[PDB]
Amino acid sequence: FFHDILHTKYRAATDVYALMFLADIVDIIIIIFGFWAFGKHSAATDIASSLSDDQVPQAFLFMLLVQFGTMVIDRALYLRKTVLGKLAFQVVLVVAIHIWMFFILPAVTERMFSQNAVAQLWYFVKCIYFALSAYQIRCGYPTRILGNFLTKKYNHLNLFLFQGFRLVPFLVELRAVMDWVWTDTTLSLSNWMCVEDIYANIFIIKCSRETEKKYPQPKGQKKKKIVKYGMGGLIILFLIAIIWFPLLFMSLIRSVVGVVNQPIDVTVTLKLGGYEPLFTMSAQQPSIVPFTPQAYEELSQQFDPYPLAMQFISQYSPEDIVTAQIEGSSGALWRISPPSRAQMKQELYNGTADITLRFTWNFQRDLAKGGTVEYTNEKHTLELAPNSTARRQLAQLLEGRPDQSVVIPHLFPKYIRAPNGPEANPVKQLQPDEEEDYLGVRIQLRREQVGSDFLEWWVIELQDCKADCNLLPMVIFSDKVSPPSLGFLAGYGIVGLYVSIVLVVGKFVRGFFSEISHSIMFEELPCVDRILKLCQDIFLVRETRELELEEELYAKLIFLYRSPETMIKWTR
Amino acid sequence: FFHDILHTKYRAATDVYALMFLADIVDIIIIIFGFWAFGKHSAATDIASSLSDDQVPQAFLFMLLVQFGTMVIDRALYLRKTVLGKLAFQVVLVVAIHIWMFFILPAVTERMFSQNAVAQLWYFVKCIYFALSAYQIRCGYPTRILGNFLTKKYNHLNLFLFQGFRLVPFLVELRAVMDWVWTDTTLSLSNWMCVEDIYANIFIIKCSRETEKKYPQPKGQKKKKIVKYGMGGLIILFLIAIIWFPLLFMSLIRSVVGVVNQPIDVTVTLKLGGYEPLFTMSAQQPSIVPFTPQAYEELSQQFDPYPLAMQFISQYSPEDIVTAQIEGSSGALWRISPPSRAQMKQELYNGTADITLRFTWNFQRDLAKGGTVEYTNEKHTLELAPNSTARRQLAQLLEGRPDQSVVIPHLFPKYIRAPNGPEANPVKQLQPDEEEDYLGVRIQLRREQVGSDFLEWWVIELQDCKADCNLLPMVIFSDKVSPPSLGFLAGYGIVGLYVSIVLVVGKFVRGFFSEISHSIMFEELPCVDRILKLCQDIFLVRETRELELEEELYAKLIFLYRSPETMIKWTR
Amino acid sequence: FFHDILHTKYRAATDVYALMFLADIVDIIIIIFGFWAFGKHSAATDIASSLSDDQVPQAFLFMLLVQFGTMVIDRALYLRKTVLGKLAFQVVLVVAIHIWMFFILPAVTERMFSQNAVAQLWYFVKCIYFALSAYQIRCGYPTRILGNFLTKKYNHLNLFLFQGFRLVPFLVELRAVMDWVWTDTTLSLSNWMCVEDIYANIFIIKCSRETEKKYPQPKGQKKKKIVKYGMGGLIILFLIAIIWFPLLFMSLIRSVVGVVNQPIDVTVTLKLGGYEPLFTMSAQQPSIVPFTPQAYEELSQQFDPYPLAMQFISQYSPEDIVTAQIEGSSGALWRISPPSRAQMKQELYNGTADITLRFTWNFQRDLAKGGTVEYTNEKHTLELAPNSTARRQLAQLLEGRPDQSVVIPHLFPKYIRAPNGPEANPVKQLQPDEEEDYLGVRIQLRREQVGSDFLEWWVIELQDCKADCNLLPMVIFSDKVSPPSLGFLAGYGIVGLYVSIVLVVGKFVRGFFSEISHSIMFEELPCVDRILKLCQDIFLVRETRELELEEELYAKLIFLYRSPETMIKWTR
Repeated sequence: FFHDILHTKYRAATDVYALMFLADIVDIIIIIFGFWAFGKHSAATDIASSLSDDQVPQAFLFMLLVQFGTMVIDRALYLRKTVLGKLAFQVVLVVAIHIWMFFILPAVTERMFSQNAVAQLWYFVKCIYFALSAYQIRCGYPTRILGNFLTKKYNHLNLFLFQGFRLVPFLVELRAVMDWVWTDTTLSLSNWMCVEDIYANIFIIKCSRETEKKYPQPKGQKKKKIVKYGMGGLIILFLIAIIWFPLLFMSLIRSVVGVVNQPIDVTVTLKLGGYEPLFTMSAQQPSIVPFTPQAYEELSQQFDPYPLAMQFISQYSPEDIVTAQIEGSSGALWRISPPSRAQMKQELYNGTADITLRFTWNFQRDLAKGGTVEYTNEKHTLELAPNSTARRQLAQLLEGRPDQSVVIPHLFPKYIRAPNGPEANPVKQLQPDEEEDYLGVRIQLRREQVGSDFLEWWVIELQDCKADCNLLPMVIFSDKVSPPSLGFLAGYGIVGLYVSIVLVVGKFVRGFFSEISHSIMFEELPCVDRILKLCQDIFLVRETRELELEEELYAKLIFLYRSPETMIKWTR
Repeated sequence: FFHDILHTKYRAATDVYALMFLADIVDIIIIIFGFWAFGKHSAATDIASSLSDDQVPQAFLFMLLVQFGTMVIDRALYLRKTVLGKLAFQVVLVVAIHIWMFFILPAVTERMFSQNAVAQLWYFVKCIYFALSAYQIRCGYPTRILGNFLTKKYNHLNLFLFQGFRLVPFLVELRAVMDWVWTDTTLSLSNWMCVEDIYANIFIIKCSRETEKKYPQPKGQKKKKIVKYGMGGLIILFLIAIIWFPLLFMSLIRSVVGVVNQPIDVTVTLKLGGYEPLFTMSAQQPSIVPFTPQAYEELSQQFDPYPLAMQFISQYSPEDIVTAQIEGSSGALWRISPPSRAQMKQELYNGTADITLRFTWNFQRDLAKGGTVEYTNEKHTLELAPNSTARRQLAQLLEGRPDQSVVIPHLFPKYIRAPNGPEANPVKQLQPDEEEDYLGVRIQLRREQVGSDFLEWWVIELQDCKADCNLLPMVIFSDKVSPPSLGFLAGYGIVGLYVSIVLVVGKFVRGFFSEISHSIMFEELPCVDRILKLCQDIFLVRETRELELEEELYAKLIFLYRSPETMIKWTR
Repeated sequence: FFHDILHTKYRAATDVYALMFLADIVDIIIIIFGFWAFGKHSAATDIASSLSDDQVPQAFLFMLLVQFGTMVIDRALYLRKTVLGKLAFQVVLVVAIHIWMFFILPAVTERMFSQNAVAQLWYFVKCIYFALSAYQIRCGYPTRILGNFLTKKYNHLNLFLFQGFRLVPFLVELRAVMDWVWTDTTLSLSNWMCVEDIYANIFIIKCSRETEKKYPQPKGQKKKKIVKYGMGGLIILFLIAIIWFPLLFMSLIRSVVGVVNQPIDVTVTLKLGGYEPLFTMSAQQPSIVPFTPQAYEELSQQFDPYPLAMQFISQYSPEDIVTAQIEGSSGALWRISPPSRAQMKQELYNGTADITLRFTWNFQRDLAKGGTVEYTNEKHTLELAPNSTARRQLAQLLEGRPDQSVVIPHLFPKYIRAPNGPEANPVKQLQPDEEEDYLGVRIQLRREQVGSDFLEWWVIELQDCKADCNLLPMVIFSDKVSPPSLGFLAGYGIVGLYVSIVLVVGKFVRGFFSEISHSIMFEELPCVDRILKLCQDIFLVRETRELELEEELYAKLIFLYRSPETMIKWTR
């Protein structure tokens, strides 16, 4: 609607712009005592804008319409422009430093912010930091705008007035800000800069010396020591050492994990030779029963006389142990073909080789909770000798007399470990005689009608079952799992610590002591400038003073910044 | 054949060698307008060989017979023999350094090349770099060979003639080459070297100062500034800053790796209590039908009135969604035991406890395309109350009247998510009343003659099925997968950035400004040598000039290299 | 018992303590010499204690009772105390620094040791290092204890007596120990310290110069060079370069990890359309038969005329290849429903669309041995055209005439690869005409009463089977697996090498040459102190000598340490 209204009338769209332009030109020109105010206003506007975007970034939160993000970008276009105006207003010749350094300190930020959000989000918290850095420059900038009025030399002097409080601010910015900033000063006079860069460093230290002299003289006392002042520096140092030492301690365990694993599914089979399996069963909820403290106490009472068993058991909490209450009636009909059933009967009776009887278990775990290996499994096998009693009795079951059964000794390992890895062995500490400690199993063949041929399925039970012969309770001890191992290979972990200690050493080693630089610097502050000058001549700095002489060619305004040094030199 | 021919005649194999040796001995004794040429020729030969190997390495490509690699190694043996071989000319006394010179700059390379190829290959591209480094030394070396003729001091002087162009070459080699090279000079006089090493650094800077003086004087102008020269340095600096800033921005590139996941297999079951499952079905191609844009539009129309549903749906492209057209006739015969069948009928009719009816789903995905979790699954359960209508009606189905059925309300969750993890929940945004929004299922028993009992299987259908009652369409929304997460733990990612910013800071911090060193250096170049000498005496360098005095003991030829400094000193 | 005895009598517990205390106060002051001996004894005790803990840590080995670890900690409490009293009552009244630097050099260690053990163990080997560092300080400390007697200045002087042997010891400690130690000296006079720190560095070099002068004068010869001395430095340098080239090259050190993979389980199915599968079989041990060298030779003879086949085969050792001897009688009864059976017969005969016949294979591997992908699989499908001979013949089998069969050409791919990834394709190099090279399969339906309808199962055999028609031998070539890939993404691996070369470069670059510092330092050693003093005045060091003047205010004992410098200055 509003867009349409602008479209509807030609006059509103145009002429107006021209008028505005005229105002900007003439106004900026006619506005005798002002433009300076306008520059301040423009700086204020920028700060406000930044806040809005900075405020906007923090404020919206969460995730915002994809289109909305585009609109903000469109909005950013606006910010870039406007500035375009005053850009060459202050601006470049009068103080290009404006649109200049300031101009750079935004384009980089804009690219990062779009990049930072990605699809993941959380960019803004990283992003928000960026806005603040821009803002700090702007606050300096707003005064900055009347640069010819502002006088670059004057701003530094005021901090000198600030002294120790002023000195702290200079320290806070640090080298990195200075290096970026030094370059802009370098950019105006790059060739000197390389020469210039050394001077700026020198100046900084000289400024530091003056600050010490200032508040120091009032502060200074002769043959006077204060315990409290010493303690704060020393207590902090001890804390810093602790953090360096503590941090290594802090991370040494920064890694860790531990959550209970219970197989979701416990699948067991009984299979004779290569014949279709006799029995299959898969237990799931609620047939997989976690140990209560009562179950744990009963298990502990059972194994109390045996320290090795108790040492094993004590590694597990009740929650780490389940009883899989395995139903003994096969879950599926026996699917054997008639010729193979006949072959099996014949092999059992008449075979001259062993026949293998295999009991398998396979425990499934939920990887969503942790761990890396979904299934852990193993098997127990028995070789049934030719003509053996159990073998003939098993064969006899096929004749279909319902009251008959066979006992297979040492078939069922009751206690099994389900570790993090894929091999789940019966627990030797609880079954130290191995297979001799496995339980006997009574096997029967069930047959229903039918009609002669009938459905068939196999039923197993523990030989010594009492209260619940339909169940074969398998006790499973599951080691806990963790999402991340952390260190992984030992060598890599060791190297990182060495890098931490080595890298650390290198950084610690690097600062060193600048005895040569210090001696020249130290004398001058205590030293008189003339004495320093006599001192000064041997070092290059006296030569630099000579370069001061070149100053004479240099333009006076640029000379003045150089001149400030002479005042500094006079102060020296 | 050729090998046999050499074997066949004794004379060709021998005497010849002796003659060759004699010739070699004499060639040294020729001795003038020859041996020097021979040294140059030998250097040429070496360069040629390298290229051949360098040419050979790049040229062969791909993977080459294992035996062929061995032959090349055998060939390398030949090269080594020739080198050290002729090494008795330069050599061990005269062109000592030159002699072994490349001696070191080859053995290290040979070990790496064999190591680099491994079984993976691609070693040569890494490998090829190595040959070039050897070659560069050789080009210097070939002139090098007449070392007594060559005069080490003279070669440095010519670069001085080169000046600014010459200066660039010196800069290009860098510190690392110099440190390795400095040592060889150090090796001849190691004790001085430690003293010597400082001098070489000093010399370099002195050489740099001369170069600046040279082309600089013609170049130099008074009170003259060129915008173009400044711009190139500054534009590059901005680009460098951007790369530093851009590179951090660029890294985000990593974050990315999306591809569609559709379960290959959709397996569902319906199971009453612990009884053999009534119904099982596994849908695979082409029963798993990806959404077309038409299907997506129809789904969008269905859920249009509901913003939360539409917000869910909009997260998926048609390719991310499938309809599993589940066949409602069980894929397997019911395998129950008649006794268990009798128990089930009795429990349904007469049981005083609830009985659970469970509908399960399990979606299999192809890990070869991406992702980490192959199966994602869940279940819906209903507790059928004792004496409830549905329970009695289900029991009635066992009597085998083919026209009968039972409806179980709220059994089939039509809309399910198949996320990256192992838990696949029905979509609440599309089914906000949860189980009340699941679909009713009509169940029938298909018992068939036989002959008593009749082969049995269960058939399910959606209660409100219209056009395709044989199908139960389950709509599955699969989140995309990516091969690599990248950052993994948040702390590690943050640390790397800090290291990048911290490490970066450290490197940036390290260069610093050498004000003390610069001041001494700066004065001398502008400064006259005598004035510098007066300046010179206080620093150790004047003392070094005094060491020059030791030169007198030192051998004159070794003295001359020292002497060059005096000429340099005179130049100073 | 013993604890009870102390409890039983009041007198033993008390009065005694008081007496001891009295003695200690009495012990400290009384005999001319005795306390100094006591300080030495206390230092000895500490060393002994350290050894015991150090001895104890190494000695116990393995893992020790959790309670036992607690007891040791309780023991450590004891160690801390004893000094508790001596902490300031021993007492380092004068050399307070005693309970100082020494006190610090233990608390950090104690925290680390507890942290180091964790639950993993192996902490002690890392832990043991810590004890030794404490011990070294203690040995210095024991003499240290009579600090007023000891004279800090005197200890440094003795090393001067040691000279070159003495010098080596100073070098060994390195910067890191000094920086920590410098601070303690700094702590007494921190403000000077910053000034002081430069002096200590200066002193070190001055000490080094004296050592060179000492043994050097006897050692020194004029115009004399020894080959052997040069060789050791140079040979070591070459070795160091090799280590950097060979040591740094020690990167590939992590490039290998594999053995043999044979599928534990080979599962195959034959399925017509969506009907219940006709045939399923899972082969496991010992039906999965690894190739012998005889089998490998026979396979090589079979494929000898074909270079591409032989190139494929040569990539595998016999151990990498198995024959899965697949039983051709289905492992399960056919579970189809009559109509599912009637529908199938009708579709085979009367259908107007194609019907799909699918042969699948799925190979299971043991991840515990290595690898990442447990199952690898694929399938071969044939579209049986309407009214085709094979389709009608298959339908005919359902009528139950036992002598009948159908041949399906090109159904069984004999040679299949089981690679590291999830897709297991038939080997094209051994079957270049693809499906035309797959083997024909003869299918039969087995069915027996009962006694119309009697159990059914399907039997397949290779069309051209001769000796073992019950088996369908599938030859499977499995690529080896390794536990760790290592490099992973190419860019990351390249960056590390660059960091290794770049990082390395940076460290190599960093040392540089200190020409300015060296020149001042070099002149003084050769230079006379007076001449040096004339030399000395221009540098800050002469100013430092002036600070020496402040010494006058400073306390004489603290002055003496400063005074030692003057003696050093006199030596200069």
